[PDB]
Amino acid sequence: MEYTQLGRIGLKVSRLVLGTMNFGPTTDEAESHAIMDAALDAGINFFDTANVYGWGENKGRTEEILGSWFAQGGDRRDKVVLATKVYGNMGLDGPAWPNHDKLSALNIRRSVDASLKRLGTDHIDLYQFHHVDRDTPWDEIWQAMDVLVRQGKILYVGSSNFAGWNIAQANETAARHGRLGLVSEQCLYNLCERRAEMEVVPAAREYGLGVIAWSPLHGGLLGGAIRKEAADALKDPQQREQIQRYEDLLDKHGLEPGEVALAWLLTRPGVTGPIVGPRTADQLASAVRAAELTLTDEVLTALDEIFPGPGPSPEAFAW
Amino acid sequence: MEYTQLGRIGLKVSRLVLGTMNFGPTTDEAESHAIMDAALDAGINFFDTANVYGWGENKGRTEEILGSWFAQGGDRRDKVVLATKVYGNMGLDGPAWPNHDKLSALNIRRSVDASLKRLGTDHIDLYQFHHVDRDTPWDEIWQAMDVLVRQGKILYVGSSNFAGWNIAQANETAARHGRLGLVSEQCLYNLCERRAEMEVVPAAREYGLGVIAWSPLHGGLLGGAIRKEAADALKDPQQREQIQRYEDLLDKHGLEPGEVALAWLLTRPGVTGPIVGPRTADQLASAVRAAELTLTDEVLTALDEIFPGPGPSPEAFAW
Amino acid sequence: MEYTQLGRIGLKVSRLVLGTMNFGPTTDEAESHAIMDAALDAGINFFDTANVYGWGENKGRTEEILGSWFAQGGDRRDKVVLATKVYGNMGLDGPAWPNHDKLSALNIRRSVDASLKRLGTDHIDLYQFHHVDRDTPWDEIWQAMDVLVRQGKILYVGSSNFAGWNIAQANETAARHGRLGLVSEQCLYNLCERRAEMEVVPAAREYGLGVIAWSPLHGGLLGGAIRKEQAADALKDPQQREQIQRYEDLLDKHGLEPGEVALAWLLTRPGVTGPIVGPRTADQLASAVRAAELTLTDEVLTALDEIFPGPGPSPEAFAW
Amino acid sequence: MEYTQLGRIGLKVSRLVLGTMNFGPTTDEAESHAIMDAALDAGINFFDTANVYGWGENKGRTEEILGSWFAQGGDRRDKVVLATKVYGNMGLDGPAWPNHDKLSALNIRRSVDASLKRLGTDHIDLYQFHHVDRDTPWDEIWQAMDVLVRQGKILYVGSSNFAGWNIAQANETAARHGRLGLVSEQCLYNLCERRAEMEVVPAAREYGLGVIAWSPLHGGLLGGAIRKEQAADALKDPQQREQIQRYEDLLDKHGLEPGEVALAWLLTRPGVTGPIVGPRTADQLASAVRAAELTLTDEVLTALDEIFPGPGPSPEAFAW
Amino acid sequence: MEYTQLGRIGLKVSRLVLGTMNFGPTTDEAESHAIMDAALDAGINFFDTANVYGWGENKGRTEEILGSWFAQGGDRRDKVVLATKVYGNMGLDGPAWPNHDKLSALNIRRSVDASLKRLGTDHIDLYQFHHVDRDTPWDEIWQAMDVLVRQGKILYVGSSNFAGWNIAQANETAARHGRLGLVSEQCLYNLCERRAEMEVVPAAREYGLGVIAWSPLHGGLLGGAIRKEAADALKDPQQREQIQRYEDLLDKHGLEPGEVALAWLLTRPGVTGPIVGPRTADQLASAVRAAELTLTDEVLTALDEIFPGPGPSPEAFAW
Amino acid sequence: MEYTQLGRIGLKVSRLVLGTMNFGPTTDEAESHAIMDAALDAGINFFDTANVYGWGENKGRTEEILGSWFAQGGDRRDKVVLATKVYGNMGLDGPAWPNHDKLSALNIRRSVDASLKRLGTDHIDLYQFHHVDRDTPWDEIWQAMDVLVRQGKILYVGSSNFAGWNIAQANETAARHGRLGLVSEQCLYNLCERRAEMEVVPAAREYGLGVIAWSPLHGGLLGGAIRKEQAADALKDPQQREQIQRYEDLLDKHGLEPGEVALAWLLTRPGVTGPIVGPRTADQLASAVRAAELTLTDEVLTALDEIFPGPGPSPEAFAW
Repeated sequence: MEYTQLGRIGLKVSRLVLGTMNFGPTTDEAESHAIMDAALDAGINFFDTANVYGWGENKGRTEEILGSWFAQGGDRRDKVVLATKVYGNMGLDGPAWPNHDKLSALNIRRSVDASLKRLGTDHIDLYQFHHVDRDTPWDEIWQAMDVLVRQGKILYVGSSNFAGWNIAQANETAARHGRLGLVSEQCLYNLCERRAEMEVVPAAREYGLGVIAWSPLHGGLLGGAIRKEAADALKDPQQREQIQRYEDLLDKHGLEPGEVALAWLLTRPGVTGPIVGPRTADQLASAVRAAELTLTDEVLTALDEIFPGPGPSPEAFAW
Repeated sequence: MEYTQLGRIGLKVSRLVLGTMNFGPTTDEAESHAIMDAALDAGINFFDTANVYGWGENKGRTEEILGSWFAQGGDRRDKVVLATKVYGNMGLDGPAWPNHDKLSALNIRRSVDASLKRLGTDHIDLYQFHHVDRDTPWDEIWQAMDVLVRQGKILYVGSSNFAGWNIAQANETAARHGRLGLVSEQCLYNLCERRAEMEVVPAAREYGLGVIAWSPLHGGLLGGAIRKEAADALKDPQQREQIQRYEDLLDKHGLEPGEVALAWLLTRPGVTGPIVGPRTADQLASAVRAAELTLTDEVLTALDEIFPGPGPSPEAFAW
Repeated sequence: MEYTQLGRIGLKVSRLVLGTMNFGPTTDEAESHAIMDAALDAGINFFDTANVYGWGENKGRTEEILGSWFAQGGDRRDKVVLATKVYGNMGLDGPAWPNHDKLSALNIRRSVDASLKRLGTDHIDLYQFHHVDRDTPWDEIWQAMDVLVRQGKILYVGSSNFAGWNIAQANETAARHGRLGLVSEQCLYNLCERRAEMEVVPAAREYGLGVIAWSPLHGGLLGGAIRKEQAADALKDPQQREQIQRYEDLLDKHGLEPGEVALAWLLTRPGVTGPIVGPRTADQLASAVRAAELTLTDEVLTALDEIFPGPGPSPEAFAW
Repeated sequence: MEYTQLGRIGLKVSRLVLGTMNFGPTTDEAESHAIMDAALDAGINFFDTANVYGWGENKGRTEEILGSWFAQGGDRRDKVVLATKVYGNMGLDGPAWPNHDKLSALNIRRSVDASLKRLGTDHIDLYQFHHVDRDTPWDEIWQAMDVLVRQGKILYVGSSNFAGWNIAQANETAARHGRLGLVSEQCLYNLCERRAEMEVVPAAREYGLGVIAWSPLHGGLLGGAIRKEQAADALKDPQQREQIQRYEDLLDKHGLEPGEVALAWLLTRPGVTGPIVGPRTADQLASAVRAAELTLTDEVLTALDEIFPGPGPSPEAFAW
Repeated sequence: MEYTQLGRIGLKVSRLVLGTMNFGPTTDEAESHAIMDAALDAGINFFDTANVYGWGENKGRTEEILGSWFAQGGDRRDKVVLATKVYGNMGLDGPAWPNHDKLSALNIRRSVDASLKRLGTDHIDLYQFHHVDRDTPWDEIWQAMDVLVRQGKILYVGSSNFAGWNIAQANETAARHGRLGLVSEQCLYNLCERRAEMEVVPAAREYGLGVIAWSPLHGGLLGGAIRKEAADALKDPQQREQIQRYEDLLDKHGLEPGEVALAWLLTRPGVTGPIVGPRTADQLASAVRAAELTLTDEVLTALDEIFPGPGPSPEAFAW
Repeated sequence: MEYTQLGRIGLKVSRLVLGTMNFGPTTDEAESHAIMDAALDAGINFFDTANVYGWGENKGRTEEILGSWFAQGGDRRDKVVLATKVYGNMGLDGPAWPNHDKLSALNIRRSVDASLKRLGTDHIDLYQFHHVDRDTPWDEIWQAMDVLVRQGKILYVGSSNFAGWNIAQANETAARHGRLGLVSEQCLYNLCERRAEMEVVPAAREYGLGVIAWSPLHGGLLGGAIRKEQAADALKDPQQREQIQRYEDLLDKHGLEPGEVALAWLLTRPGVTGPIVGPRTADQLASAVRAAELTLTDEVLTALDEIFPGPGPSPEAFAW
């Protein structure tokens, strides 16, 4: 297993991040536990979840399944970097009750307390905003997070679905009073969708955040979706031809589209690694092979032809 | 129900603030509980109280009635923005024992502890000074409030009955060391009394505080006090004629004086909204209609004729 | 002559401030010079001017008259705490060309250069904002003013016609980065108009600004206006004349001059450095000097306060 | 003429910005001067230039033309908010000698001295970075710029062609030590190219920068380019011509000029101070003045938005 | 009873400070309790003690006697401003074990914990250094005190037996990071010993500290020590004549030397008031009369003749 | 010649400080110049003056004598650490005109310009406050002094006749915004007057100021005053003469000069940079040079301390 520092900080993480979103809705408690044990034995120490994972009136379940996993002992809690999230509505879907979503100090206080209980642990390692909230100022947010830090209930703060300027404003606000700022950003980044390269990844790299790519197969579409007979891209013939060129290229070189989508992300400057969400032990073994896979300059070249990136702003749209 | 951000912060509040001052002296526990339930169902999430509410040797009772309301469950505590106050003497009326009123770190420590117990909650959402105390410096006050913030016992700090310069000094002191300053000011503001417009509301707006108007009917006087046969204004014929012109104008347009007093405040720049203190469910329904009521430019114009405002300083008295 | 510190700072000033706005429109150069020499002789060291003084097409004239006064030598410049002002349109009366009034760093730069030229001096001691500009941020303003301090062109910064909250915001912003903030506020304050008490004077006292009262006789109304019917609009209102009448009558009984009393009153108010004495002749100065030696009895102060009630500090003024 | 504050600061500017890049390559000195006088007459006070303007072996010429304009007197320098730029190679076209482009403190020093000489003025009002330099730190850049502020050589600092995150990093660094940060960003923004909306315009609004739109007609494409086939590459692409065709057709129906509409549109966007009007003759100015008096209906704005969809703010633009 | 702000802070204190040093060694528990009750009824709210009070192997006893007083209820703890001290050796007299005296963060942590237990309260209102410790830096000291402040265990910090420069250095260090600095200094100050006037009281006044005078009768010597037939001053005939002139002056005007020693201190600029240590209820009544006593300019004048002060530095020794 | 750092700073100075107050009142220009050349020759690099030196109608004369000394060239200005002072009234003896003494930014500006003119130099190395001014705030004072540092007119700032708490307040205020604080305190300190030990010398040592002792022979009393009866008021008091007698007698026994011993004693005190040697002739300098080569035995130090007991540090001096 390949390890790297999470951005500028002292924390060492596996380049694969184990996503837990299938634990509950798709994978049952017992199967989830076995996959997490297999993850540890493959050397994956970095586990990502969220309070909303489980969905519907079952939001929280994924966190509970990790909770019951830790309760078995054998150093499970101790050896994992536990990441969860705050922002999402945890009541019934539809318009949230005021301050029961987003990033007010009020919502942060209630969300973390429920998360800690469901996870059956006294501390979260990495507590991440699930989305930017432009209506809450950073002196309010950092107040909330620092309370938790001084109580020993979180160690690190991270982001998800931010613009680059939000990363800068966040970390500058934090540094002003000596606080450790965001240590990571979780952004949608894959061959089909590369606009994170304009400003999100440049900012993250400037401010020493780890970059974690979610939806690394663009919702399946990069996992061989044509060979097996997301959906909206297959109807548009422009994008369909793009994936067809993709699959044809990978047949020729004898590589799995699932695996290269992940290995490609592992080559991008600033990327810590992708989130992999296996529903089974065999989907996990396949992610581990993708982490080992070396892609040639020739393949790297042709992927860029099919899947061109926009470049950094302002060059992407000006000069 | 109309919602707005409380000044610059991430907290979302109903434009009506439910005042609780009648709960105890006028309205019994059981009736108070029903009014708070009706408030929630109308979408009011912002509840205001104070340690002194109850009065006499019954100070604290209002807080206790909210305490017993929360103890019923059904997500009552969770969905309310709970505001209370510190400053007032909680012993027998007359000269307070030293440091048993005002804003010393000593009085803040003892007042919050008693408030938390009476409210049967481990945290207050918005803890407000009831009045400025010019004898306590802001490094002392912010020490006290920050202790509470870091213990998780309060989230936000607000003010009541401050001058504009006190808001500036407060928030500047707070920002110097990274602390979130005042988020709201509760001031006496209504058609009859508009001197808050000179400096209090300008300062509040400059520093991103929500503005909350108390005594919105000027102690009844704007609620149709002539038609029904505060008192001191009715004897002075100058002010009497003012209200007479008011009531006559509102007959003509077919509007309730109770309702327009509130809707007028909802039009003023910087005003979050009025505090409404119903003693019954029907007084609450009437406040909700006032929140919906649109006042015409024509009516707005004539109210300003009858009830002229002083404008901002220094223009109000110089140029 | 009574001296005091200007607020919290090390500068000592006469409790009488020499205002110069009549120099040019009313009093010519040579007569203006005589008054300024008489002010020195009486020990008044604090001279207040403005770029706009002169009026109409002659804005700048007052500054020029001080400049020609200094050009005579004789320790004049050296003895005087020279104050002037920025904010006002120095062009044709009417709407200013953009950035040719108000408190942008652009207008500050151009306004101070023209003031230094007319005053024929290399430095202003107290450079004051004539009015608040709510569209200009304090980091902008303190940038402009700190450039001037570092070049030696000004020493101290003051205000005029601010709200209390503007004073706090100014001085907090300055202090965050080591800078000396506002040292003085020049506010409208006299027996008739007392609303500076609500928040302006409280804020100034808290931040240690001197408080300088302009229009100390309320435009002549407190200077024996009724007796000298042998301000215009005030005497037409019945209720306001009533108020002045009682004033004039009370001073008759006690054998006191209305002109001196209005200034002596201000000298009793907490945090008040002193009034602006704006002379047109040698008489205003001597009158003010007599005002400053006057001791008003508690009975007279009491009666004055019944006639001329004040609002008190806010929030109590309008609430509790 | 419509005025606004430049972002959060005290400086008032016309919503039309006079761009000068045609002065020299297209329009000669005397004709350039006529346009600048016509701009004053229309109340435009905000003039934008650059050191590189002039082109090729004549880089510097535009600055010189403004300098000769100011040398005529008549309140010209005093009325104008003068903006110019640094970053660009002022030598032979081709790879610059090291530190003779970009934003090192070394190039800033030399570039500003040459600009002040060509402009025949002792100060620039708004000194702007022409492009982001990712190899120069903000403590270096703010050192260089603060030297200039303290000497009186510039008042305000602006950017051009920055990312949103560069704006935040700049202004946070400034504010940490009291300094006034960027006051304006000059970004490429028009109906055809709307990606400034993703992060640049959001960041500018948050930090209170003015937003100045350059290439407001997308290099002439939005100025009636099809009808005037009696930008080059755009008309060759079928899909893009389709887009312009619908534009021209829609404006036919409503009786509106393409040239005026492209600017009026920008005047509706949140946080946009105004477009760069770059005249070659007196016509561009008058056209822009008409653009600024235009009220576009919600129906026209709606239709424009169907033809010319924007990305919206990031992260929603590419995710949720 | 006369009340005043304690220096610049919001805390209001009686001008008499009740010293407790006799409670234990001289006055028994029960008599001490009655004196503290009489103090409350006279309006004295400000009570001073120390961990070492009790002396010998009985150090701590005085704190315990206050502890048992509070345990009776009737709002005793609530209405008192409780002051104690840290610095002194609490083991056997002689050379202290290292870090068992002075002001290391180690000694502060152990001293406060023992003090809180003996006092049977969860917080001290005013925690005072008993002496300057020039070997401990202010970043260490303020660390220690801020820990306690954020835990809610102390409110305010004060000093005792400091030089003026130590007050300045202390408060400047505190303000640098937003912390409330020293609020009071307890110094030896009385008619016989006025060198506190050189720099200690000037500094205290500049930095808004209350000034509290200990040994206000110079160890008895100003309490009519000649009439009744400290001791070392009576043998020196120079000082003896000084007190003789004192007693003769006070016979003439018909005043008690005990009472004027205290009233004189209440006239000095910057002085909050004296510490009074009654051993009986009647010594307390006498202190209360001294607080009421007005001294004439004539008497003030002659006291200054007999007991000249050195003036401020540098004028006291240069110009 | 013995050298040391001035307190915590990088400046090296002779342990003997050349005081110049006799230059003018006692010693004329030409003789003054000879002493200053002899000081250089002995390796004394630290020269102390004041604006007020000269006395009465001749205040400024000492500064002028140094100026004419420097005008001779020969590396004189370059070799010397030049110190002078501000605070004192430079006008007619009597109550100063307001702001013409003390430490307002106004008096600092005027006082330094006049000092630079009389000294015929463009910079002062160590500019010292002659006395504490309790009515002037440290943000005011550090403003004035930082203007001068940035223009190159002074390098270092020192004090004279401060309390310990004034030193701490000064240096804490400076350090809050990066500024170098006081580097030296000049206090009255000799065998007879030892109260600087209570708090002034402790504070200076804590903040790393040099300590310069003025009046090191207590106005001549420690210079063999009794033997040279062949300070005036001291010899009249029986108890004080007793003290000096024992001093003179003890030095007889040990074969030591009173004049040299009083200075050598100061050279032993912790934190003392050195005494002010103020010469009227070449003799004071040579005497001081001999003082600095003297080693006083522990027996002599012990006896000196019995005769001349000190207070020790406060709080122990008056309490415990």
